Amino acid sequence: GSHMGDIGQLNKDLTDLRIARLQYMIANGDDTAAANTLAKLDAFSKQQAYLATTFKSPENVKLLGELGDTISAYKLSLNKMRQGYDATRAARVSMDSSAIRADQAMDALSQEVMARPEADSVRLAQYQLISKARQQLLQVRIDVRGYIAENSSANEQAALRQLDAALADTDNLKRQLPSEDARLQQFENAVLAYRDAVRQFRDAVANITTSRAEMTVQGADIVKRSDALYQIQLER
Amino acid sequence: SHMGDIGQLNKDLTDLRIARLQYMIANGDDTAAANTLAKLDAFSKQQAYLATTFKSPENVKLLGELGDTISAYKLSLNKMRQGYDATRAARVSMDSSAIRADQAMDALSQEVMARPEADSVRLAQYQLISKARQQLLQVRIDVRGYIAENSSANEQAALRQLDAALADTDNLKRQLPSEDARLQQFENAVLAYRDAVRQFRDAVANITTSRAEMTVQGADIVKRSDALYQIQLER
Ligand code: NA
Repeated sequence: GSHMGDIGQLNKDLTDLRIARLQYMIANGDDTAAANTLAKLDAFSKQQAYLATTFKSPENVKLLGELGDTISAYKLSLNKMRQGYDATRAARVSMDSSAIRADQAMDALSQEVMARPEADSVRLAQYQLISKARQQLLQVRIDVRGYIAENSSANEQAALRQLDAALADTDNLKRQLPSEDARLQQFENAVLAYRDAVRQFRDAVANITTSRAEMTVQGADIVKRSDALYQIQLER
Repeated sequence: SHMGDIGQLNKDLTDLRIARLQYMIANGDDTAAANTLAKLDAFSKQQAYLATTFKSPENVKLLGELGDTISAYKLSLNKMRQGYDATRAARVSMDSSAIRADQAMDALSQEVMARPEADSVRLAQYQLISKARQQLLQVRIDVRGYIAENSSANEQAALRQLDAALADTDNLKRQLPSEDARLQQFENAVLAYRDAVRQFRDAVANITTSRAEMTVQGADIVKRSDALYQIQLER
């Protein structure tokens, strides 16, 4: 009954892989957890390969072949999820740096105005406008971070609309303060890059969700075939 | 046939472990909580069923041990659920306190313009009001960073930055002695916000604790279930 035992080891390896992959997502797809998942996958793959050499009956060797095919597909889906998580990380890094660049551009502009020898009433009006723009972008960051924490289409779309509204108002501000165009453009270009990064984060979340949906199917398929190997052995 | 019955038990167990992790991935939302509760009593039911049909004393005791761990698991899962509820409550509280603070700061900056004074003084005042506004906005960004990624580093950075905001809000009253009432209103709201960040932090701790407990319970349940399975196999 040793072969029945071998299948026990395989089915345990499967559960362990499924648990590991969910842990990986819980850990926000971090590199440490990715290592652990890759390990559980290799343990499961190694055991499939091992039994492919030791089982002898044609229907068993074939079922093991089928299991091996799904394991190959699973490795590809898992790779896509990993690329997905890397892309969300890269996007977040890009958002942080683009935001800082934007704020610094407004920071430099505000102190360039506080330095100017023009009328106080003029400086006051200008400072009010600039601060309103800085704070609008900060609220956009709050919305985007809300979306990063909770990836709903509702949070996505709200963030995207509010970001476009800030870009629109930045266009307008350029017309209102033409003397400061050079600076406003620094700002706007950074906000445009920030928007590119938010879109990249959104697209990466989609790829993660797609891969997950794929491994859900593969897991169900692997469970099915491994169950069938088990039943054959039990029948002996 | 009893071997098959344990088969069902072991499958229900896996389905429960899978469901509970899905629950956490779903940010502990009520829909996935419902699904987890459902997998839990499917497994509980199978334990209870088998407790009536298995006859060997050693099997019956194994099923009783399983049942005890199920009872503990339900309590831990309940603690996790309460934690997610608390994180959600704290977030609601953070949002409302932030809005209240911002409105107080709006009313402060707009009964500043209604007062007759020099423009240079008006420019100096708006500079520090805006400085305080943006400071709190940045704190919210830090706190949302923490909500997305619950690290000790993110936690502590947010807490420090929040304490610096409260410190500067005391200083702002020194610089705008005329507006002490309104700044106190602002300060109250930021203190309440801090209370809420701390409440969120404590609830995360409780989720983590219950998670660690269910990890242990799961390994205990797997062990006992495997033992039932081996008895049938050697039979
Ligand atoms: Na009050």
